[PDB]
Amino acid sequence: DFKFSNLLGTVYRQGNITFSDDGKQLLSPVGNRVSVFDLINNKSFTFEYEHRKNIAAIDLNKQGTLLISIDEDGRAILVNFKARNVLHHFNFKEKCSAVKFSPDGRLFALASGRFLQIWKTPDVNKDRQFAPFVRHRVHAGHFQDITSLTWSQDSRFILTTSKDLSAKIWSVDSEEKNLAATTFNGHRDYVMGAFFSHDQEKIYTVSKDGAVFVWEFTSWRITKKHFFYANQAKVKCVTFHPATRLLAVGFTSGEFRLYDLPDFTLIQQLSMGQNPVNTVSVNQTGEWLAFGSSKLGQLLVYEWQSESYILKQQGHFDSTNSLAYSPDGSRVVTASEDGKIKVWDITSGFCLATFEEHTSSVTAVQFAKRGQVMFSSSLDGTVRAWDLIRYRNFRTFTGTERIQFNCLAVDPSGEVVCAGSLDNFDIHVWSVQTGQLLDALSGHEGPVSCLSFSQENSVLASASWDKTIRIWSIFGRSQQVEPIEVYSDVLALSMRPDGKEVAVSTLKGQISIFNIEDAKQVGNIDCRKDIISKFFTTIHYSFDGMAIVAGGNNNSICLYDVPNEVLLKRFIVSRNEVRVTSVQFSPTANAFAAASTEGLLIYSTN
Repeated sequence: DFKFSNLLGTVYRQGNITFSDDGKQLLSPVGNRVSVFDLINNKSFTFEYEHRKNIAAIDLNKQGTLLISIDEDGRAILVNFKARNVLHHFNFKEKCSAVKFSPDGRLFALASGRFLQIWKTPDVNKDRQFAPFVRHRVHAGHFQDITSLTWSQDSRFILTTSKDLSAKIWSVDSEEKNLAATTFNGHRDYVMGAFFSHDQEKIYTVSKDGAVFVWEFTSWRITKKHFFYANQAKVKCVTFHPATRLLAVGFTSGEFRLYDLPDFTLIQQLSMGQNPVNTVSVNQTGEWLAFGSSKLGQLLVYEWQSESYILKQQGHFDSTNSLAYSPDGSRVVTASEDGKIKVWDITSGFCLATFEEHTSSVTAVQFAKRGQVMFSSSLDGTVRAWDLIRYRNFRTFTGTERIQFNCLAVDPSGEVVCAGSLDNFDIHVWSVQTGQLLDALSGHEGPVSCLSFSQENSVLASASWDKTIRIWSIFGRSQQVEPIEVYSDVLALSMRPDGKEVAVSTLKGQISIFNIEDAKQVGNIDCRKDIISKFFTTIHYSFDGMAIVAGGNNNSICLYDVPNEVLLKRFIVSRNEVRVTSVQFSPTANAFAAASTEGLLIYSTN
């Protein structure tokens, strides 16, 4: 069946980002889920699983098989990275700032408050554990919160940094030395990073005030001191890549910097925005610098030798009204209250374009199928045709007066486009080509609020405040000149593709189906499932007319069997008001897309 697969409009929220071990993919906490970006192919996806709250910390083990993520309350989900299934939950009972697997993947380490926890794979001797990792030791030493962790390449040692202005180094395999083996004093401000150098004979400590200390064995003594002298900015994050000797630093201003150690040579000095750099990652070759800022919330992948950006996105924050799939199913396009229209590439997850001609809320968008032509309707009140190959607005249809448009229907062929208004009881009709006004469809006696064509030429259903469905043919003879009486009110109407039936969603929790030849109700579904009086405001038939997908101002999205009038699957939108305003199958119904308050949601099957 269908599973959550993409979260569009959001690339980074909070927490740490991390490259895969080969340096080719980037993981990004995207709220309470984790996204993965394929940087060499421009694909991304989002994991199905959700945390109870926002993610605070993640790590992918070296062997590329185990993903662990931790929400703000210290509730951790461990995931089979390659099969995408959840393997386990941990409760660490405390806020964790950082988690990191040991290089050999046998261990992982936690920063929970002031403590360093070490977790291990169960010994076959103790022989009766049902968890992939048991806790092996808690290490108590710091006076305040551990800030970051760094493993020693041999996996036997770890560095912690803290707000207590020290770093410490722990022996974390040999049983049992529970106490830090060396403490590193003392910076003025919080120690942000502490790193072994590639040869393991130098340690670097970096601190919020802006200091780097070099430490060598002689006991460990400070050997040199360096300073960023960045003004009105503190170190907000830092990482180090030992083999290429690269230190990447992100500041509370938009600024980030690249150095090498131990020379402390300034290689790069740039900005990413005007907001804090919350997380930084250097990929395996050193060639690629990743940055996350929360406020906006940006994600950057930067190839610094060539001064070019591999990836550069921020979060989107529109209120979406309508969404429409392109016929190939490659893209979905969304309509926004501010009046913007956006084009999204399903496979990359990114926004290809942004039109802004509409000077008022875009109420609907719909594809002429084929080709790359998309129509939009607006309160402003115009209908606009859009070319998606050249990304422009060639035609613009209006009425002989300034009337808002609320709904939109594009004859699939598409000879003609039509739109309903609140400012009258007629359906307005334009020849696409001419592209002038045609004789309206006038018989409704309430404002028309829903429109829907079939695929099989060329039945037009409409729905009105008058609480009736009418059936039209723009040019030929209708298939039902008689009205249909719904008791009511109709929030959404989807015409079955064949054109022999129609479905509507009512103000009661009813999806009801009507035969058009008989103008009588053939099926009613009582929609009762809404993890929230209760209804649906958007429905859509699948291509073969066997399924309806539905959402409304609640937290459930429902997938109904239409013949058997049952529920196939319910999708709880969010696990922490939630609204879904537009819902639609992809052309081959291999997926469906939902415009929610939690962003653009894609559910898929494979």
